Amino acid sequence: DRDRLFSVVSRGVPEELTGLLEYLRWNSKYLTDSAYTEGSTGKTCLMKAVLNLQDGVNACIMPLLQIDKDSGNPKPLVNAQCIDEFYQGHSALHIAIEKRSLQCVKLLVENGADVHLRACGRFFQKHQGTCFYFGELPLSLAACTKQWDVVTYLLENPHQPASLEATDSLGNTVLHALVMIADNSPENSALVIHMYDGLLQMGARLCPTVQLEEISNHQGLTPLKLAAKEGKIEIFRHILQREFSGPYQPLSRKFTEWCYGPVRVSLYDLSSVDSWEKNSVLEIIAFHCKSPNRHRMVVLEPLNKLLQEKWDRLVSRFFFNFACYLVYMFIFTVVAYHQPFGESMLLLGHILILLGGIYLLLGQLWYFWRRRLFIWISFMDSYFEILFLLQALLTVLSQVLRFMETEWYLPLLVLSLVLGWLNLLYYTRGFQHTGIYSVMIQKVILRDLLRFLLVYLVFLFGFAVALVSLSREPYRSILDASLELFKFTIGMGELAFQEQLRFRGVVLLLLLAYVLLTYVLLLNMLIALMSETVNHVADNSWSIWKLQKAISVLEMENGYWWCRRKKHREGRLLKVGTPDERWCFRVEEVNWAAWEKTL
Amino acid sequence: DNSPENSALVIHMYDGLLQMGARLCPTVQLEEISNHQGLTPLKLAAKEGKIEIFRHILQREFSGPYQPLSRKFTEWCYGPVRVSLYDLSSVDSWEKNSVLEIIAFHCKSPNRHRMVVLEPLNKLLQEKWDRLVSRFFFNFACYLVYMFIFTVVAYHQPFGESMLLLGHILILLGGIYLLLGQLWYFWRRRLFIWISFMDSYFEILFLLQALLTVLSQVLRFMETEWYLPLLVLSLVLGWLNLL
Amino acid sequence: ALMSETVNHVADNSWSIWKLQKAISVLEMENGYWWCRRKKHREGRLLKVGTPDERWCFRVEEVNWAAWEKTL
Repeated sequence: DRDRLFSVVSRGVPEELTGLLEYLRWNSKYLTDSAYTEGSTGKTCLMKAVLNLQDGVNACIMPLLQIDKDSGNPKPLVNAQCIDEFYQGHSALHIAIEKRSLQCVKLLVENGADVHLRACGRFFQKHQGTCFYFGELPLSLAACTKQWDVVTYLLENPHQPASLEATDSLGNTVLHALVMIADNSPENSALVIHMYDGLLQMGARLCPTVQLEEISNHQGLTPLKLAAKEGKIEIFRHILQREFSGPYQPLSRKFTEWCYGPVRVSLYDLSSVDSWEKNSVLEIIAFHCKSPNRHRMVVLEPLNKLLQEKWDRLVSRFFFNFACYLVYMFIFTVVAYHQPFGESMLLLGHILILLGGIYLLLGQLWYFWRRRLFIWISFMDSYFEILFLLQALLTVLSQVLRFMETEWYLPLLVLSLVLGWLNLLYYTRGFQHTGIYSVMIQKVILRDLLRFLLVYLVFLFGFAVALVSLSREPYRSILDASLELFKFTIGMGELAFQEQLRFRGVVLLLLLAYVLLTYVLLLNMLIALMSETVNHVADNSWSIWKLQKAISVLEMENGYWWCRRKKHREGRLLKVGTPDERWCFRVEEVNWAAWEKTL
Repeated sequence: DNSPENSALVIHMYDGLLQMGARLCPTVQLEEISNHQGLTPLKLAAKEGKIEIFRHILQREFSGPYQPLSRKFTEWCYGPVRVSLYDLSSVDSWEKNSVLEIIAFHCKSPNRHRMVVLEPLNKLLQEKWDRLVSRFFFNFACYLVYMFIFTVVAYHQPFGESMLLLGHILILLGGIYLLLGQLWYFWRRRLFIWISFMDSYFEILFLLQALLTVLSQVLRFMETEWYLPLLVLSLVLGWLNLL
Repeated sequence: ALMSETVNHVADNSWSIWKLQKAISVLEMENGYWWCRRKKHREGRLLKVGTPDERWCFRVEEVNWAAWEKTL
């Protein structure tokens, strides 16, 4: 194929004469087919042809169409040679629509355009390494690049339109591609929101029969659910409360229906309601989402009021469970303290403790079984919960060791007791503003104190071994020396025993060194703790508290395992008018800017 | 100087002078002439701590006839992602006195920490770290097991006699190895310690520990009673230096 | 005194200092162990690449949406 190697110029008579002289290499395409693969050039000839990149305007006079007409082979597919040359999953249509050139795609579609390009590869990341994820569809890439003209042409092609509900190998549609290219940068957010609304309007105008937002990918997520999971805020917020006026009103989600004054009622349509449907947006944000800004995703407007209503409805059961746990712990403390008519009371108390431990263990096991994905990904977000399980286990274990008539049951019983008293703090997540500062501590303390305590224990054990080495030839065992070093920070074991084999001075110097290391570690503790406090109390704490409340209300809404899984009642506001009847939720908000804008 | 007016003046004059030199004398590269200290203008900017001119020289791009004078190359862009082909004279490779070590060691500016996070140096250092993290963790594990052996020997010090003597031999060998390594490091970086060694004071601590260890064994080979304080001081210094 | 230089220290200085320490460490260990002499100083990053001047370079892929909102 000498034509491709000799097509360095834009266009001219050399291409025409080469094509006329070749004519399917004179009915023998052996060398033409050999050069059509990789090695001869390494890239497809169309790719090199389409980026002539003229300064004035990209021409359409290059021979790409008459060479295609001449190449009447059973494979007229406009793809990359050998299907993958460092560009797996790339075709001529993608590069053609990349250049923002209307002429090339306009003249190419009438040929074997072969839309729905489900190509092989899927290597490196997503589909290709240096290829950003755009959906592996022509119209998806066209929409992702903010090119209205090519999208419009593809959606109403004269020969065959490209279906808007098309899907790739991953299962995404074009909307999902926009969702995953919806990074929170203001320019990208504006681009994606504009393209999303425009594409919804185009789909309504062309194919109103099928709802575009109800198509789920292979993971089973709608674009709203996808935005919730991926942690995108701008596009998720827009989709949650998008309003349209005129013929596009049914496509809208909220409904500013009534306004008797500065207060106006918005009728937010919600597909995030739990109701009798699973995989709701609320649990997606609560459990499946892993973005660092997910705490802000439950305080926008409709979700905030929704969670407030759910909390106000379930606070009765929350306090009832808190009281039951408190009385159970009181009974457990009494039984542990009074453990050697009275014998009957002691035995019934032991039976009640065993029953409570079994109940908590079974509840924690059911919770873990129902949330296997959350623990599989990361269980550190709700570590308190696992603590409950541990406590329950120990309690049961204690009773087991009690039923074996052994002497070792008491440490297990006491460890349960102290773990349960520690876990009673779990119920501070509710109440009031008093929890605001008590919910953000567990996300930085557990990260800092762990490493700093590891370092402190390493230093303490080293110093203890050193003191044992001095005292060998008064710090007899390693445990005793470690205990002494732990006491030195506050209570000391100092004033060395006179003549300590002429090594009193080095021992005193080592003790002073340990004191300085402990003190400087404490100062580092304070500095590290205070470092992430100034930029944490603006709005993050309230968002974290709301997220914890949402997780708690979602967990308790499922009902106690003893009560099976109730019936999932309380469809909020049920059906309401606006021929589409969908459930909504009414929120009254006061704003005086309406009257200063809408005269 | 990093003042915005002076930075703009110097960058404009620098690009204009490069263009004039290319137009008049393209035979010889202007940026390859080194002063008596042996520093190119890029290396000079790295050492003196200037950021604006150094950043500009590191990633200056030109279009047209001045394209060869440019350093980066925005060559390909398949979408929002574009690939920049940063030319680098800061590569260690087989050449000495690279820009990386100039910023790391010879530079003394208070803002030098910002000079390794611009764009090309940041990714370059990330790649080097990802390549050398294997050896870093291997050395960390070797040091940890050496300190475990040292702690065991110190604690159990009065088949067992053979274990104790081989442990003492291993401790002496490790102390000698660390001492020699620290001496080699100091010899290779005599200028850094001559100017200021307080930037990497941890390193000198290692030397001290090693020295004490060897000293302890020396006092052990003299059959004296004073070796134990030196051995214990080494031990605690090594446990501190594990940080 | 300890808290005085903490408020104006955690914006970007800490990350720069950490990167500087990592750079110093990787430069030091790249020379190789003295027992292994000074190795051979391998790993020329990306080696030679086109653009009659052939010079070694390093490729970095960066994402920016401002290009399409500026370069139509």
